[PDB]
Amino acid sequence: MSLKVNILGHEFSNPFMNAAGVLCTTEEDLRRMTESESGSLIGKSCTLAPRTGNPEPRYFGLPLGSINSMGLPNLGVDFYLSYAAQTHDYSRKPLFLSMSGLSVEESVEMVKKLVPITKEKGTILELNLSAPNVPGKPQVGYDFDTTRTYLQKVSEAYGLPFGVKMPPYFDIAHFDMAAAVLNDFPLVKFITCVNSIGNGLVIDPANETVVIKPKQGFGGLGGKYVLPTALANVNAFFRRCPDKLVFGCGGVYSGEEAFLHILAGASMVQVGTALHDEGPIIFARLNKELQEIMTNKGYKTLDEFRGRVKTM
Amino acid sequence: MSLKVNILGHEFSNPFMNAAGVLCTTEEDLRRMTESESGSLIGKSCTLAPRTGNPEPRYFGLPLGSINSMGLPNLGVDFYLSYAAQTHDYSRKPLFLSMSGLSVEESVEMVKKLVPITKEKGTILELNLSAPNVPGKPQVGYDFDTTRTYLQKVSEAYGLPFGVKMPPYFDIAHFDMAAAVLNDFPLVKFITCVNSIGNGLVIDPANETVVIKPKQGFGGLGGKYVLPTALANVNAFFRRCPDKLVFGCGGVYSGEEAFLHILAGASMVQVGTALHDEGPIIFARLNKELQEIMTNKGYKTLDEFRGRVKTM
Ligand SMILES: Cc1cc2nc3c(=O)[nH]c(=O)nc-3n(C[C@H](O)[C@H](O)[C@H](O)COP(=O)(O)O)c2cc1C
Ligand SMILES: Cc1cc2nc3c(=O)[nH]c(=O)nc-3n(C[C@H](O)[C@H](O)[C@H](O)COP(=O)(O)O)c2cc1C
Repeated sequence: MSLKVNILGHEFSNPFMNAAGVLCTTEEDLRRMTESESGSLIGKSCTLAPRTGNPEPRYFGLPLGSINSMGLPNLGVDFYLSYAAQTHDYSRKPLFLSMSGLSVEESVEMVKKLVPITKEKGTILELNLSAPNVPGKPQVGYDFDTTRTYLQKVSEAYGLPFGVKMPPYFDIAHFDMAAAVLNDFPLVKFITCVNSIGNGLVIDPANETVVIKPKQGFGGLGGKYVLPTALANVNAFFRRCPDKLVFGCGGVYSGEEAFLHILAGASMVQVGTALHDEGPIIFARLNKELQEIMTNKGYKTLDEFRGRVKTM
Repeated sequence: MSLKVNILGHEFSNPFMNAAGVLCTTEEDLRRMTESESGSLIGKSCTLAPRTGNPEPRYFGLPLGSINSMGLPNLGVDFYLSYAAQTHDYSRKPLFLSMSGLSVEESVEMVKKLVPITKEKGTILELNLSAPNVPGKPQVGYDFDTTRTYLQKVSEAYGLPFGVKMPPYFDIAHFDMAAAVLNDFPLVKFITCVNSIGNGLVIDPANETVVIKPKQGFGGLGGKYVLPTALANVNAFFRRCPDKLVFGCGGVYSGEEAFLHILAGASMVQVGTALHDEGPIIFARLNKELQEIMTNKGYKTLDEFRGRVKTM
């Protein structure tokens, strides 16, 4: 039995990694992810300069998941580049870096700095097109003209295979429009579906008050809320972008959800809210649970069922 | 305490009604809604000609809500107009009709027929801009140019106060854009937030198969999945459209959820998945539970706390 994944020139021990933003902001965070049983890890979505993010409280755990408006707190691109170049143990597992400049000009500058490190170390880029908690900045993925600009400029500046973190789409027309843009950029090798369901609102009935401070309580939803949306996006892009990989992100708490993501077409599976709740020990549990499901169904590899969801 | 709502010249006994599509397709359905303790009712989203809708299975109840791809099965506009004109007991409660033509032309033809019945009986129009389960028909509400056309032509053709059923939005820029369109049409007196979270996917791990037949398993999500999205949309439009009412729809299972909707700014509160689960007895329960919360908090009327959610 094997959870191994062969993509992007690497052998991943298993399909699991952290979702960008969870357990990956500091050196200590990244150490714990590297020491975990995860198949990979991704750094916090970074900007050209450091950010401390939004005021508190900006995170609230829910029965059915989480709401957050973190506001992209990060140590700046130079920190994560230095981590990728000097600190990270590539013998343990491959490294992704998430980059989320607040303009195309910022992104271009950032990805240019990554080029030499990708060439030297093999660090992988995930371009974030769906940061929903920065006041005054719309999610790039919801504007297909802006998305096309970003992909053109980053393709030009970076010039190596990279991936994109997409916001969730809720309309067949949007899947079609999104795929049409993505399919025009051959350097986009993977699509991560999905980021948080943006701009939800949670109110405490007792004090009649919102539970987070930023943006009048509006924040991104994660966890059990997002699983059906996540599976739909994974499967939609799996079918619409056959020349690209799809990574699943959203609502993974168990091997069962991981199995569903992979069945829908996911190559790798990212874990956000559940990891925030449980800590990096979750990866050991997820490996065991996924292996259990496969044993019960008589599958030896992930390849036996990846993307083999049945329709009626 | 009083649950009464006084809007559009009508007295509503309480803020509760069915969500369009649930318990409102047939004459018997509408009878049961009229007999219930609900403050109002709305007819199934109808088309110019009858429709039998999508093939089976097209509905699946979930632990956390529902997925459906009904495909607007309805008896045609003539049936609902006849119900509104001849059958409905207006002494029991006011009636809304939902109209969901698959083109602006169809919608215009339908609303023209309603005009004399509105004038005579006081039937209220909810124009559906968010039908997500018709193959080849995108949700109108996600195209602001198309939305503007619909509101223009329907405003002209109907010429009386009406409301709109909106799809959920997930970006602040979209709230701004939607509100800019809506605020140009003074005849739009209410906004219903929200329709289903469109195009989710549920997969059964046992048989590795999607749970509904239409559109490769893709269907609208309702129930516990949608509450934070619903509250966000209600509050966003409550603040952006001060010349209009907002109706809340999504994730109502209890008086507590109803309270949150009203706190967010809802005038009426619609019940979909929970009503499908429980039957029209739910309306008696909802009245009791909301009265209890208001008694506990010392609120004499809904107007004491409507839209008075606190931010930090
Ligand atoms: C605290 C927190 C921080 C996050 N930070 C980022 C981030 O920096 N970049 C990003 O692309 N997504 C970020 N996300 C979104 C997650 O990567 C993920 O897409 C989302 O939480 C859905 O997965 P889940 O259901 O497992 O939580 C963050 C989510 C949380 C809860
Ligand atoms: C079986 C079913 C049929 C529906 N039919 C319609 C419809 O005809 N028109 C409409 O605007 N919404 C329709 N909806 C959406 C609901 O009106 C409502 O917006 C959605 O279910 C969210 O509310 P809930 O969380 O209480 O279910 C339907 C939903 C379900 C579950």
